Amino acid sequence: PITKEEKQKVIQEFARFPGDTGSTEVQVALLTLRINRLSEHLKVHKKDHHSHRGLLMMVGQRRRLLRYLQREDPERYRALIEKLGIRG
Amino acid sequence: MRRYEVNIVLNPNLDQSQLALEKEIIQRALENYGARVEKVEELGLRRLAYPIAKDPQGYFLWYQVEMPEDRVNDLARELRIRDNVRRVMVVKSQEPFLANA
Amino acid sequence: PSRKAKVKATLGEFDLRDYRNVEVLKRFLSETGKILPRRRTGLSAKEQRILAKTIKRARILGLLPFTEKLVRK
Amino acid sequence: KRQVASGRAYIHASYNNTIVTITDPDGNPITWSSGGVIGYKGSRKGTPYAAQLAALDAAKKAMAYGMQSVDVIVRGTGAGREQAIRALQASGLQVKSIVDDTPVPHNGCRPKKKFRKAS
RNA sequence: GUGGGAGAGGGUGGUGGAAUUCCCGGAGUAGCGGUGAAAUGCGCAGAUACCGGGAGGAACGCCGAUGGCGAAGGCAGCCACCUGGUCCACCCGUGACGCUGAGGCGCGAAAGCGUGGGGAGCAAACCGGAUUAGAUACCCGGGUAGUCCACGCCCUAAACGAUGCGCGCUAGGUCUCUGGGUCUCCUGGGGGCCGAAGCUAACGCGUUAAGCGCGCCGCCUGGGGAGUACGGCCGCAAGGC
Ligand SMILES: [K+]
Ligand SMILES: [K+]
Ligand SMILES: [K+]
Ligand SMILES: [K+]
Ligand SMILES: [K+]
Ligand SMILES: [K+]
Ligand SMILES: [K+]
Ligand SMILES: [K+]
Ligand SMILES: [K+]
Ligand SMILES: [K+]
Ligand SMILES: [K+]
Ligand SMILES: [K+]
Ligand SMILES: [Mg+2]
Ligand SMILES: [Mg+2]
Ligand SMILES: [Mg+2]
Ligand SMILES: [Mg+2]
Ligand SMILES: [Mg+2]
Ligand SMILES: [Mg+2]
Ligand SMILES: [Mg+2]
Ligand SMILES: [Mg+2]
Ligand SMILES: [Mg+2]
Ligand SMILES: [Mg+2]
Ligand SMILES: [Mg+2]
Ligand SMILES: [Mg+2]
Ligand SMILES: [Mg+2]
Ligand SMILES: [Mg+2]
Ligand SMILES: [Mg+2]
Ligand SMILES: [Mg+2]
Ligand SMILES: [Mg+2]
Ligand SMILES: [Mg+2]
Ligand SMILES: [Mg+2]
Ligand SMILES: [Mg+2]
Ligand SMILES: [Mg+2]
Ligand SMILES: [Mg+2]
Ligand SMILES: [Mg+2]
Ligand SMILES: [Mg+2]
Ligand SMILES: [Mg+2]
Ligand SMILES: [Mg+2]
Ligand SMILES: [Mg+2]
Ligand SMILES: [Mg+2]
Ligand SMILES: [Mg+2]
Ligand SMILES: [Mg+2]
Ligand SMILES: [Mg+2]
Ligand SMILES: [Mg+2]
Ligand SMILES: [Mg+2]
Ligand SMILES: [Mg+2]
Ligand SMILES: [Mg+2]
Ligand SMILES: [Mg+2]
Repeated sequence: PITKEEKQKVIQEFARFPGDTGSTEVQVALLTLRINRLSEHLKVHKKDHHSHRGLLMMVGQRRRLLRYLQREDPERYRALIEKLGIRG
Repeated sequence: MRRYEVNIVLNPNLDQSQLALEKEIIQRALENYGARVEKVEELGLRRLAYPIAKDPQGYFLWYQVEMPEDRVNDLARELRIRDNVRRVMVVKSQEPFLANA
Repeated sequence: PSRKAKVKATLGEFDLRDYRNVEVLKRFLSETGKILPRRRTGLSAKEQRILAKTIKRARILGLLPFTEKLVRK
Repeated sequence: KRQVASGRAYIHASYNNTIVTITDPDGNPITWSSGGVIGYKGSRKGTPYAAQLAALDAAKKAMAYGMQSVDVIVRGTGAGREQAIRALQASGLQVKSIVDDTPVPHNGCRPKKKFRKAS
């Protein structure tokens, strides 16, 4: 799973400022954590299709946000991608 | 780290000596995996509801240990190796759900 | 009609999650080692559900029965 | 000859025949009977009457070994299942106690097409 | 975000008891089985019925519900691990980041296909017994593929609520699952029943709409010929679109 600390860590590591919990960046980070943790799970259990539905949803939820960010502040965008190491 | 309960039913015909060797191996293993005995309840033997391993009784052991999840299955598999160990029932500890209280 | 006294009423405080109290668990099994209905256990769905779980645990341990022989007749 | 005086009486009822097996306190058979063991050959074996005779027949065959009292075990739900009980009671043999112990699975094998459907 | 919750949601490993079958031992003897009645069949190389031991496969009694979970298919012993969804409370953070969704991609009961394994019980085909005017059937005795596992295909269905998805609006009553609260009851999410307004050809629907509205997709246009022919795409094939 993902413990409070782990969770809390990344949040802080990404909050746009102290107290920032629900910013686009925080979200994308958090999401990336899940997507990755889940992605590894699937490499093992390739048959757990149900969980894979979830994967699909997150990957999408992420696209949505990133797309939003990049349309509002193309900079913070490139920044966030760079940090999170996303895109292609 | 998570809190579990290693239930163990042993051969009801072990002499004070035999009971001890098996009971220590139990202690031995618990360590090799990452357990930490918080408490034990050697309730001893009781009359089984059905014959287990051809005996109408079993010697019961209980522990409220704490260990690393990714090992719980492995440890349990180990305890089972013994022939005097006829039951290994490990359970994630829970908050007592009272009722009619 | 499931009359008589309910198993819950006829009892005090207990931990539905304690799969080792044979004295009390044993009360929720019928003459046969079958798990009694809500009509009889006098429990709430949520409770009844937890019970079944612990009872099944007690059986595997040997503490409780899986089935008993019907007597009389 | 062997003298037992007390043992078990197993009644195996079914919708096609009744069959009584009397054994020692360890389950080893001493004598047995059935619808066919008596005259009956076709469907008259599942008849409660058949049961009665079959049961009575076993009781006598048992008396011979000194048998005096017995524990009954009932398996099956055929007709004349309750008749074999009744019979044994009035058979000189003292019926210490009845007990239904019909096997039932906790769902193992797919039944024959003839025995399929639930709820 | 934080704190709580219920659940047969999924995947992996392990494990428990009941029952069937087979094998070993005991005891025991003449039938058992099966049907409307029978017969085939099995049994003195000793069956059936009974007790003890063992092997193996498949499925999980009671709990169990009118219940729960899932997007659908679908999901039920128990334990651990890995993992998806979801509801509630607090109003804490971002600040319209939303809805729908041609094509695409993925999932997709059963049967079926390939390779390997397994095989208790059941069972297309098939081999027999009966029934019948006949009986390529129903009933009975057998029994192969298959049913089960791994990996890869197939992509269909009365895949059904025969009801696409989201949002707002329009009386209530009653049972129920799950959560919060000052806990008769109030408030939220889900499952049912009856019903205001209204709708409907009618049956019925009726805050879980088939009502009143807006957004987007899919689809229809008399019956037969025909889900056929042709073409294309897909599949090892069967065959699918
Ligand atoms: K014969
Ligand atoms: K249901
Ligand atoms: K969860
Ligand atoms: K084949
Ligand atoms: K399957
Ligand atoms: K497939
Ligand atoms: K409450
Ligand atoms: K009307
Ligand atoms: K109607
Ligand atoms: K074609
Ligand atoms: K082709
Ligand atoms: K096809
Ligand atoms: Mg008969
Ligand atoms: Mg939470
Ligand atoms: Mg589940
Ligand atoms: Mg068995
Ligand atoms: Mg034998
Ligand atoms: Mg012959
Ligand atoms: Mg002979
Ligand atoms: Mg032979
Ligand atoms: Mg047999
Ligand atoms: Mg046996
Ligand atoms: Mg075998
Ligand atoms: Mg639903
Ligand atoms: Mg989770
Ligand atoms: Mg706020
Ligand atoms: Mg602001
Ligand atoms: Mg969409
Ligand atoms: Mg399929
Ligand atoms: Mg299949
Ligand atoms: Mg195959
Ligand atoms: Mg094969
Ligand atoms: Mg068959
Ligand atoms: Mg003919
Ligand atoms: Mg047949
Ligand atoms: Mg339907
Ligand atoms: Mg209502
Ligand atoms: Mg409601
Ligand atoms: Mg409600
Ligand atoms: Mg429902
Ligand atoms: Mg009206
Ligand atoms: Mg209505
Ligand atoms: Mg609406
Ligand atoms: Mg069309
Ligand atoms: Mg036409
Ligand atoms: Mg025309
Ligand atoms: Mg047509
Ligand atoms: Mg077609």
